Amino acid sequence: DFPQQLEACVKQANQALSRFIAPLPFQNTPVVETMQYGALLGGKRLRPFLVYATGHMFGVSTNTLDAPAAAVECIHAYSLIHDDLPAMDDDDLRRGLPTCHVKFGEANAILAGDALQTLAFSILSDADMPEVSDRDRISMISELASASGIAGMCGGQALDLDAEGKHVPLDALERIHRHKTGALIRAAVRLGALSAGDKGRRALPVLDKYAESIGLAFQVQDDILDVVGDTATLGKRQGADQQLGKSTYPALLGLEQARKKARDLIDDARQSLKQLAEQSLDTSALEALADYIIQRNK
Amino acid sequence: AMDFPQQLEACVKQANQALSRFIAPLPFQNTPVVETMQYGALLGGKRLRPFLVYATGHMFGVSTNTLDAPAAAVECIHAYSLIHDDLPAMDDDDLRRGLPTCHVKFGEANAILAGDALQTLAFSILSDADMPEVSDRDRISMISELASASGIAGMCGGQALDLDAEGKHVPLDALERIHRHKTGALIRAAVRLGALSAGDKGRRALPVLDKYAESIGLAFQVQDDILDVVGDTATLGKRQGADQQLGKSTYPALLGLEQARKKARDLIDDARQSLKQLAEQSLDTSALEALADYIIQRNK
Ligand SMILES: CC(C)=CCSP(=O)(O)OP(=O)(O)O
Ligand SMILES: CC(C)=CCSP(=O)(O)OP(=O)(O)O
Ligand SMILES: CC(C)CCOP(=O)(O)OP(=O)(O)O
Ligand SMILES: CC(C)CCOP(=O)(O)OP(=O)(O)O
Ligand SMILES: [Mg+2]
Ligand SMILES: [Mg+2]
Ligand SMILES: [Mg+2]
Ligand SMILES: [Mg+2]
Ligand SMILES: [Mg+2]
Ligand SMILES: [Mg+2]
Repeated sequence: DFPQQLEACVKQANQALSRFIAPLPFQNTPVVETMQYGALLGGKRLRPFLVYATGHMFGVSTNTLDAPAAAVECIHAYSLIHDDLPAMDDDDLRRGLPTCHVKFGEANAILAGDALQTLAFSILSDADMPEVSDRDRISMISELASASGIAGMCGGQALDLDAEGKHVPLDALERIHRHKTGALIRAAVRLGALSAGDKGRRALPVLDKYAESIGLAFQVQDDILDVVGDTATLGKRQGADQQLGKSTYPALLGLEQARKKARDLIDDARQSLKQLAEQSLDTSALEALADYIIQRNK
Repeated sequence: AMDFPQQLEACVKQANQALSRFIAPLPFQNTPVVETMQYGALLGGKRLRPFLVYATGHMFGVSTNTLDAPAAAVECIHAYSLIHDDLPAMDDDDLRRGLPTCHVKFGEANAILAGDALQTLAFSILSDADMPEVSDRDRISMISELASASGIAGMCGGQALDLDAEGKHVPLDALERIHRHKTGALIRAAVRLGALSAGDKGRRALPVLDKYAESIGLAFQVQDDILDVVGDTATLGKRQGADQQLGKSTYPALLGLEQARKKARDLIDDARQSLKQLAEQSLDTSALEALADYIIQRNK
C-alpha cells in the first residue's frame, strides 16, 4: 500500500525535522516560527522518501537516515520560502496556506530560508549517524552543497529567472529543470546511497540515472499540474506560470507532448531500477514513487 | 615590527585570490547571478574575517594555502549576509563599499539567489577544498561551527533580533545579545576555523581564543554603530545615518558616543588580556593584538 508508505514517510520525516529544530534558540520568535511553518506544515516529503527508500535498499537504519532526510527537506523548504517571495514568483499560496512571506513578512521569510539552509548543514555535520564514516559524512555534505548551490538548485532558479518572458527552447528548458529541481532530487537519492558505504557507492552510477530521470519528470509534472490542477488540490495557484510567463514544458510543447515526455522519463527510470534488481536490491519503493511522480495530482 | 596597513592589504589580496579560485570552477560564469556573487564577494571589503582566519592559523604553523579554504568560506558567509542585509525588506540600502548594492545593480531576485549561492558555496569550500594538514574530524568541526555561527544560533538569529528591535529602543543587555549573535558569532567562527585548521594544538587554545573573539566580536559591531553616526559616507562606502533612519537599536543611540566608545575600548582591553595568556605559551599574538586595535581605531 503506497499511500500508507507516503503517509508514514511524512510522519517519520516531520519528527526528524522537529527533533533537529527543538534544541535551537529563539523558540516562539517570529523567525523560528517561520522556519517551522515553512518546513513542517504540509508537503508530500518526497525527497525524504527518496533518502529513506534508497538507504533502506542497503539495509541502513531509518534512524540514521533521518539526518540526511531532514537535511534535504531543509534545503527544499528554504527553497520554497525564497521561491515565493515578491521579487521571485510572488505567490501568496503554498501547501493550502498563506506563504511564509505573507504570514510573517518578507524580512522573516528571507531570514528563515537562510537559516533553514544553514540548518541542513548543521544536521549533516552534527547529527547521529551511527555507521557513517567521517569521510562519508563529508561526501554527503559536499553533495548536498553542490546540488543546492549555483551548480544545482540556485543555479536553476537563476536560469528560471532569466528565462521569464523568453520562451526558451527545449534544451535550455531541460537545463533549467534539471538544475532547479533535478539536482536536489538526485542529492536525495545520493545521500541515501552515501549512507551505505561500499555497496551504496557501487549503486551510484545507476541510481544516478534513476534520479536524473525522476528529477526531470518531477518538474515537468509540476509544470503540467500548474496548468491543469485545482488550486484547492495543489495548495498553490493554478496558472501561476502562465501569469508570469515562466518557460515550462506545457507552454512550449503543449500538454499532451509534455505528459508524453514525463512518461518517457519514468520508463527510463524503470529501466535503471531494472539494473539494480540484478545487484540484488529491492527497488519496489523507488518504482512506486517514480510512477507516483507523474500520476500525482498534487 | 610590524606595519599593520600592509598586512591588511596583503590579506585582501590573498583572500580575493582564494575566493576567486573557488568561484572559477563554478558553472554559469558571466551570467547575472555569478556576476552578482563576484560583485558582492570580491569588489571591496576589508576582509577582516579572513584576516582573523589567517592570523589564527598562522599562530599554529598552519599553511596559508590551507587557510584559504576556511577564510574564503567565512568571507562567503559574510558576503551573503551583506547582500541580504541591504535588501529593501531588510535595511534598504543602495550603497555599499563605495558602490551600488547588489540588489540595485542586479535586481532583488539576483541578489537573493547570489546570497543563497554564496552561503552554499561556503559549505562546498569546507567540504571540497584541499586542506592537507586538516583531519576529517576537524573539517567536519569547521562545517558544524560555520553552520551554527551562521544560522539561527548565530548570524541569522542575530539579524532577526536586530529586525525585531527596530523602533523598540531595547536596553543594553538585549542590545548586547543582538550584536553578539549578528556579528560576534561569525567573527568567533573565523577564529575557531583558524584554530581547528591546526588540529589538537588549536583545540587546546580555543577556550582562550573564544574569549578574545567574543570581545573583538562585540567591539566590531559597537564600532560599526559608532561609525554609522560619525562616519563620512565616502569613507564608509555606505550611507551615514542609515541606522538613525530606521530606528535601529544601537550602542550610540542608547548610550551616546562617549559611552559606546568606552565600551569598545574596554572590550579590546579585555581582548588583549586574553591574548596575553596565549603569548605566555609562546604563540605569536602580534597580528591579533594589532587587529583587535584596528577594530576600534578604524574609520571604515
Ligand atoms: C523552488 C525550487 C528550487 C524549485 C521549483 S520550481 P516552482 O517555482 O515552479 O515551484 P512551485 O510551483 O512554486 O512549487
Ligand atoms: C550583515 C550582518 C549579518 C550584520 C551586520 S549589521 P548592519 O546592518 O549594521 O551592517 P551594515 O552597517 O549594513 O554593514
Ligand atoms: C517543484 C518543486 C521543486 C517545488 C515544490 O515541490 P513539491 O511538489 O515536492 O512540494 P511539497 O514539498 O509541498 O510537496
Ligand atoms: C557590521 C558588519 C558585520 C557588516 C559589515 O562588516 P564590514 O565592516 O567588515 O564590511 P566589509 O566586508 O565591507 O569590510
Ligand atoms: Mg514557485
Ligand atoms: Mg519559481
Ligand atoms: Mg511550479
Ligand atoms: Mg542590518
Ligand atoms: Mg545594514
Ligand atoms: Mg551598521
